[PDB]
Amino acid sequence: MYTAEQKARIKWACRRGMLELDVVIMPFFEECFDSLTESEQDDFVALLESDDPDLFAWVMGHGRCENLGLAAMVDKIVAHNLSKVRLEHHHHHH
Repeated sequence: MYTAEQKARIKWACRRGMLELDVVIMPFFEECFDSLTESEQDDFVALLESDDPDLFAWVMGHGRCENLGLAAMVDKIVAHNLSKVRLEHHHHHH
């Protein structure tokens, strides 16, 4: 299940012009990988070759994602972020 080779593809893809996305993927994958199955990971890696405009809006709480396969892993990401927000809040907006 999965390869370090595949992980390298992720490393190149998370690198956007905004650090917020890269920082919630690079070390988060280390943790979330334990909770992510190949089926989830496939759809995740499929996304990584593009950007996440609508998905970014899910993080801001105003997005649209019809394929809940994508939204599923986003929800799993958000759940981890929520504890940061409740702890010492966040920096981006509010």
